[PDB]
Amino acid sequence: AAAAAALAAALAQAL
Repeated sequence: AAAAAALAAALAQAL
């Protein structure tokens, strides 16, 4: 879960 969420947000920001 922790990692999944980290990535979800990382990508949202990167956009």
